[PDB]
Amino acid sequence: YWNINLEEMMEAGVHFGHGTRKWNPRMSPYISAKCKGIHIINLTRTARFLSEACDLVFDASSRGKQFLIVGTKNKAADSVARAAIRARCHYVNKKWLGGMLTNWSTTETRLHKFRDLRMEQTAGRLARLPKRDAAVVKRQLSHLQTYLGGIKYMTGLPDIVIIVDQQEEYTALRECITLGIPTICLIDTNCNPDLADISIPANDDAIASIRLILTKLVFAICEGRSS
Amino acid sequence: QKINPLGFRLGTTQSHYSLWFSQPKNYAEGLQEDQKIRDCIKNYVQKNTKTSSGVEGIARIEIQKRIDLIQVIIHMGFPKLLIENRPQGVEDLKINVQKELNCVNRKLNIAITRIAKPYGDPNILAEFIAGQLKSRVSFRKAMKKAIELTEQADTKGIQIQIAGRIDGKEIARIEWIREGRVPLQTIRAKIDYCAYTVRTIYGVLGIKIWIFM
Amino acid sequence: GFGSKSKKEKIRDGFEENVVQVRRVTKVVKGGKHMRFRAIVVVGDKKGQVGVGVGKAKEVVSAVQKAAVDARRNIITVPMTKYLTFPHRNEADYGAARVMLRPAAPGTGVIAGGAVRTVLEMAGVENALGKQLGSNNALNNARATIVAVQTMRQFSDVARDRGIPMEELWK
Amino acid sequence: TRERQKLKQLFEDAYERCRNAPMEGKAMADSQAQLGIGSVVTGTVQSLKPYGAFIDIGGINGLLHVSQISHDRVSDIATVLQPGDTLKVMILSHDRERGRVSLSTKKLEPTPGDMIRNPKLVFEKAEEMAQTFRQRIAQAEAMARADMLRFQPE
RNA sequence: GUUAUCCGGAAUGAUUGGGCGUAAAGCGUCUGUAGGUGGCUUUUUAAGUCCGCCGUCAAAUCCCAGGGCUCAACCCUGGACAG
RNA sequence: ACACCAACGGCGAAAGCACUCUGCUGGGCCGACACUGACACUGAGAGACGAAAGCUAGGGGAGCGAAUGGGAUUAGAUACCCCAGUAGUCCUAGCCGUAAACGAUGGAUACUAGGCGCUGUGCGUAUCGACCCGUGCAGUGUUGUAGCUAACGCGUUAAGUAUCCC
RNA sequence: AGGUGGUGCAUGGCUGUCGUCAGCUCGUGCCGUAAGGUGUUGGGUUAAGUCCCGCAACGAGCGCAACCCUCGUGUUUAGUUGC
Repeated sequence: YWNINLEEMMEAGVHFGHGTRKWNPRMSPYISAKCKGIHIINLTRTARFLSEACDLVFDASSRGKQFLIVGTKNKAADSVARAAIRARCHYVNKKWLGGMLTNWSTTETRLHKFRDLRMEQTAGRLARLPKRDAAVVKRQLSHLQTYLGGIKYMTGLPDIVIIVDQQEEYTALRECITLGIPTICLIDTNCNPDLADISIPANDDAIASIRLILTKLVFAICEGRSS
Repeated sequence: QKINPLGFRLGTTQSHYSLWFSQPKNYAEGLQEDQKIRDCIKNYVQKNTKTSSGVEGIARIEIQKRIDLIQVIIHMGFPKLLIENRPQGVEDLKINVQKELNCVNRKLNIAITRIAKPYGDPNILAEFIAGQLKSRVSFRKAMKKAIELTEQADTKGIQIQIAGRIDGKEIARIEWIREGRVPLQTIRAKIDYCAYTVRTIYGVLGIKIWIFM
Repeated sequence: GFGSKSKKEKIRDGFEENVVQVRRVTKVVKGGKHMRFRAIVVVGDKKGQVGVGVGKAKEVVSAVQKAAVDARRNIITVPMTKYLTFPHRNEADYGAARVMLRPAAPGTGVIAGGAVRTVLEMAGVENALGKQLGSNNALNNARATIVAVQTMRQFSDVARDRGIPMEELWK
Repeated sequence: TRERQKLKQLFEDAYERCRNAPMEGKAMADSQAQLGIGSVVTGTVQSLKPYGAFIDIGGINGLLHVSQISHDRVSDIATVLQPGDTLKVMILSHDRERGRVSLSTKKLEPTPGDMIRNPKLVFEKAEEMAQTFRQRIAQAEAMARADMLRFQPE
């Protein structure tokens, strides 16, 4: 069914939008009101597009796939990881590389090296070599730990990618549009509904609104695994 | 320009061939003897297999002198092609090699061994690209053919340089193709190379093959 | 590094390939003046499935097949309703190459300029006639036909779009 | 086969993106304190400046803004103001430059409401959602291992 | 086969079918005569416009269909869209 | 000739226009229906104005300064440098009618995201008064969506979409 | 047969030089219609494209360095023709 009451969003930071002279006017038949230097998002079409969002997420996992979620902002960094360890999904820790989806051959070989270095890190032969080799392995393992630590459990492309709002990850988003991979994401008051093909326009100033829509879709995916 | 690898690595990982230890005037005369042995073996197999069909590919001719007896090892890749089937190939080798060493009538054992994988040995592979390139086949078909022909037979890295006067030209070129690591500077790395000169009809070609193993 | 790429080349019965031009394009450096090969490969089955692709590399054949791998990720399908011809006439420019395509009777082999004719004889259409208005170029020409045959509509989807039930069509 | 599957996926999504768009519907010491981004506690104002109020919040640095403070109808005080006061603040923008947190009262916020069909079914699944939420939140331990045998992706 | 003449290609004189920031090209700017184009509603005549009918645009040519030369070229009989 | 004011500022059709004051006089913008009722746009040929240098006539002539003259640099220097310095520069009355007279973009109307500005007025808020916020228009500028473009870029002041006229 | 006859602008091999200067490219991806760029640019730091951070780039090859010889200090072992 996947409902959310209108009052649960209407109380929290959902209509609590963004700045009133920064609006990108492809929301001009969309945005409801404006108050005190902050936009007011129309919540009817918001919840309907979230109804559609959970229909098209739960249906896509009902076919049986693996989903992906991007996490980069450092305002919603660990909340995605909480929204991805229980939900079985593979996730971006803090920061993104341009090429992790489209140039995935070299990323795949980079996972050969990252898999071998985790195999050496577990095996206890790390203390054999002195501080030089241990320093190099800790540095490259730190950088791959920054990116590839959260997506070790993926081979191939996902079906639906859900991203940190719009700003920091136009890179990952445009790799998704080049690959054709459908994405269902969050929109601010001043961004594009036509980048992805369905997305969920709600402000992400609130951590609890991010925890709201992401927690909603986490139970959508886990009930997708419920089979 | 660049130093050649078999010269550069002689202290370690590459051993000499003419392995006999002597004194100065006797050093010059032993070098006489070595050069005439390599002449008789090379000219021998070139004649008695020029009448035969294919290429032989004799890579190394090691000459050793323990006692007054000379071990001669011949490292070709295709050793069944040589003999006249009882052993008479190596017997007639031993005849014509005995023809030019009998100052002191000391015995010599001509042996013959197999190359482990003949495509991976740059003198033999250089002879192959020499043979096909001496036939009217382009640089690209023959040279890529040598590359995939090599990588099916287990070689880490390879560099092929073919020198001037390719198929029809009056301006010399150099054309080199590399795959994998070929570190020419790393002294431990054990690169074996060959430098064969193809004597064509419209000129002279130069093939220089580096193999990193 | 398994060797010889026998299974991996995918013998290309599904897509037949041809070049349409291989121009040697060159850049100068401090050392001198060195060239690479830009080849334009148009891939496509005769089912109605084509696409261009450029490539450049210092070898000829790696530039051709590299342009092919760029090309076989760039495919449109041809709206070609009738007995292997076109629904209606079309014109669409790209850059400064304008291309007029016009459907033909079935007793007419494809008549166009070399790039347009190359992407149509690979497109499996048999009955067209396309004049080229503008450039002597081959890449923007062919890519202008590709844009000139994306935007082309059948009668069934225009009948579906307008909502009109059906008439005014012989077949 | 993989390419065809990808194409089919894309079609599904574009149709899923075809059905319902139609119809439907001072500061240096504070900077030193911010070694680490984590931990909210009750927002502490430790500087005040028109444009907003700057606010230590359990180890995290926040920014309340005027429009996001309580409206003041009282006789006397500087609007925005806050001096050393300790105020319950909700987590808003979380400013990206220097990694701050923004804080916002947000107002009365009365919004017009449109009636939605199936609320009978729509309350029931909201209840189900609340039950799933109560089952959620898990503080300690890390999944992982499940043992298995690792294999090359190729 | 070469040459000469003409058309094409040539959208390279452009109605179909081009251009004018920088490639050839916007007058130095402005007033205004002739002339060109022109807001909305209602009514009238029909000059333009459209439809019917009628007359004519010779015959030969071109197009269709038959027929004749052993076929074709060519000749002949009938018919007509355009305009 | 008019420093600071001088501003990516205001006005003019363009060229141009800045020390202040006065007189005569053009043009713009905004509001109310106060009036007429398409009187509109463009404009061949035509007419006017048109920086600077130039010329006729008469004044005036401090500075600057083609030509010229001397000194220097230089192989040489008719040139850059320096010292004198005539026409000219200014004004009256004319003639000349050209300039990178440039926004390198003829004019007019209608329509097509925004952000940040400035100038002029208009309404409402706020006070009852200067502010200050939004705005209705007109004009001027800067980034920029769509679209166009060979590209650079232009983008409500289009080089966009269309119509008209030269 | 012989050719130290010609052509080093028909060549191979070899070598010098810029210079032991720190670069030169490639694969995949992205940008541009395209030649091309991006990496290799920027902030530091090195003898070094050496290394670290940010970055539509991610990696890799040759380059640099090390492994090679010699001179440096000490240990173990062997003492003649040497002490």
